[PDB]
Amino acid sequence: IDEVVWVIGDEAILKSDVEEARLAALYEGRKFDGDPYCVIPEELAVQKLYMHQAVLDSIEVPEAEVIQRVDYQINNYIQAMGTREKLEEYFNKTSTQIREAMRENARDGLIVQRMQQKLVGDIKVTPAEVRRYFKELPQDSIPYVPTQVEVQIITQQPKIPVAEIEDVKRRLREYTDRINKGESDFSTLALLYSEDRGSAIKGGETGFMGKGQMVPEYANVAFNLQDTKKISKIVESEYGFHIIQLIEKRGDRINTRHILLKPKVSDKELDEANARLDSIANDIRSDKFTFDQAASALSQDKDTRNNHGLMQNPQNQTAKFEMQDLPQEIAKVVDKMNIGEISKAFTMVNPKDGKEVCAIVKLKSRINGHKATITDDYQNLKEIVLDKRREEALQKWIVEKQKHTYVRINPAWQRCDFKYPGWIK
Repeated sequence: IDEVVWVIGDEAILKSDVEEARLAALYEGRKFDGDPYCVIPEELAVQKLYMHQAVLDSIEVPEAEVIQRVDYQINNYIQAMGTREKLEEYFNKTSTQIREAMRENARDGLIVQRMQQKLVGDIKVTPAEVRRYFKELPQDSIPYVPTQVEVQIITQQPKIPVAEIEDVKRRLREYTDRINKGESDFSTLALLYSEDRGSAIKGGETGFMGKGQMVPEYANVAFNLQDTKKISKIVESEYGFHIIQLIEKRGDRINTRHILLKPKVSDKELDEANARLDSIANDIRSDKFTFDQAASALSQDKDTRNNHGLMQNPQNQTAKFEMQDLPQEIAKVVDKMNIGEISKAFTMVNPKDGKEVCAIVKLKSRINGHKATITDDYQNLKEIVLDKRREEALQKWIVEKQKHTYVRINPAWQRCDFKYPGWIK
């Protein structure tokens, strides 16, 4: 089913790699520059160039060492909006997928390592021609430099009420009695009420998936069951509460329908937490104890708790924010906040776990609007010119090593008008 498209020296590029990268990019906002079959082989070949040179200069390139990536591999790729069959829609198995993703990102990491090593003119507190003569030939088309924001926060998890969990158990038991007395079908109740969106639509079914990958408690009680039409006991998992009815069993692989219900936070518990946070804020305002201290004693962020509740931007790895790299809830709250003001207690979806938490924020700094003025926005300018020149130099590097290293393209695949068309004699 695969065919070897290009070969760069000793190593090869497979169409499988092409499709894999194409589907992954089509997920991450792929704007087609033309025929993907003319650009992705090009892109993969170029990273092969960097990789080739990467080993070539020295073991200097840790080759990504594989484990280096594995941390992020499970940390970011496995954390999708869904997993299992949602991912496996494309071809290959999950274990093959984890391996393929590991290789692809390892390649990318060594590219980043190489590109950094390929340019030493990038220095700090260096004029770089005092900003190339302070933006020589200043064009009428100028940058924007949008609103930068620093925000501090202290959060609280609303404690899940016991009467809610028992309400969850009560609904599950009621479901057990309704199906057993034959008052309503189990499939209909799974569809209507199950919080497992994937299983529910298909009648609550999980498919013949087994292998142990089923969370340990669910597999534990699932295989012990023998009678068909058997309602399991309420069993708790990291997702929520489950009731189980076996369908069919192929050895260790087992099919089982289940209804999942997640214990939810009552609006009243949120209202209480918010009122407590609002009281904490009044105490902050009256200077009883600073927000910095309440952050290190009461915030439940744990990543920003001790660091004065200050939010850290993932994109730039700094504390600044651009009104778009911050959660919708906080940014909305900040839109109408001046500097040095602690917010009113609000309810935010915690971005990592997907659960509701109450919080209050205090806007630390706001560089409003603004345009590049060359007097304080000079770091930005410095960055702009450096990156532009580095890309110019790297393309120069790409052209040279393109003439010095081997290139072979499937003759079914040499029709595209490739960029950097140096791969032909």
